[PDB]
Amino acid sequence: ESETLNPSARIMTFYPTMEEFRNFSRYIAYIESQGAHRAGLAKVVPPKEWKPRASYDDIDDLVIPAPIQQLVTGQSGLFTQYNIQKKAMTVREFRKIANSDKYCTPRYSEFEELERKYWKNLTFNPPIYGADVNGTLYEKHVDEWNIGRLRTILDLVEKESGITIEGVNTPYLYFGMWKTSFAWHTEDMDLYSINYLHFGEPKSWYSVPPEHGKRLERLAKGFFPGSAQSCEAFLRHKMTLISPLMLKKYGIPFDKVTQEAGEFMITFPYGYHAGFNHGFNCAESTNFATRRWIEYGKQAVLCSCRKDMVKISMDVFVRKFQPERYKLWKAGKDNTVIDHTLPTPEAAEFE
Ligand SMILES: COCC(=O)Nc1ccc(O)c(-c2cc(C(=O)O)ccn2)c1
Ligand SMILES: [Mn+2]
Ligand SMILES: [Zn+2]
Repeated sequence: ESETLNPSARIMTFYPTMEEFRNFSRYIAYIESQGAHRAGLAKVVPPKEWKPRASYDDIDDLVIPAPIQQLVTGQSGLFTQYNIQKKAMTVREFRKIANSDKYCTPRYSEFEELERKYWKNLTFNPPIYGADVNGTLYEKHVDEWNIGRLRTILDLVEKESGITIEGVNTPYLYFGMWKTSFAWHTEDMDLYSINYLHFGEPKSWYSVPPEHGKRLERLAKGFFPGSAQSCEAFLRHKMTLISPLMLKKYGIPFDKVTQEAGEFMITFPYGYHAGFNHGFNCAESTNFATRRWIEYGKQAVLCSCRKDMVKISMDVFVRKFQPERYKLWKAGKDNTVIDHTLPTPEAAEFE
């Protein structure tokens, strides 16, 4: 059944009606019944009727406490990105820098032109990414796809333990400018993520199907043996950029998609993604889960070289949703193998 859904594992795009759109978990379950998860990435375009905020003309005073200057080093489609923390600044200050002649978007015809220019000039004139800003731009009453309160089973973390993990069970805002990037990664604990582009120039994405994720890891370990020996999951450092031409060259399947203002991106468990911003923009994002994620969570290989890293206790999820397996899991004998093609069980509604 599942094997025959989206057998190309291409990035799918969905256009829900407002009735479909009102229930978040249900629609995620729906797109999985359509095999969307196999791509590792899906676009969801909300009804034109819908808006999370009436106006963004009131945010110029919003502070970006830790802007990041992105210094990229490398050649031949392989790069390492170093973060240089800069002093706090306001959205208006950032926009000014972003739109200045030094940092603004280059002129171009088709997207393929801008893409070529990104991968040619990535290491020159390091931009500033106003990333990881704690907050939401959703109005308090918006009940559909509210990144602040999505109500998935990831809520069980805070519920059981009181722990908040910034950007994971709370929202992050990202203010981008041209040539700012996010390196190849999956989410913390191999969770889902949701990304909403509030406004501005587009954000382009690359994705590797979860069922081919290990091949990407193998390639990465080969190009960075030093990093691979120092850490069991060095891609979680989110410093590694790899061009689509390199991926092609080594037979890693991947897809590309460009996200525009007003559009959602969903990433799926163990879906590697990377990309860049076209120009000044603003994205909001957080992580979430489904019953399917639990096994990914149990098997996630985490960064072994930093103490700062995100780790969620799987115990409560296994007790509540896999009680028959808890003793086996705790005794280290749970050898369940993940089928990346299966949809989450909540999808059984749509079969
Ligand atoms: C050192 O690098 C920090 C980083 O990339 N953090 C991070 C951690 C998890 C993520 O899901 C994203 C992220 C960022 C973007 C984006 O910048 O828009 C798109 C998709 N994912 C970014
Ligand atoms: Mn991500
Ligand atoms: Zn590490």
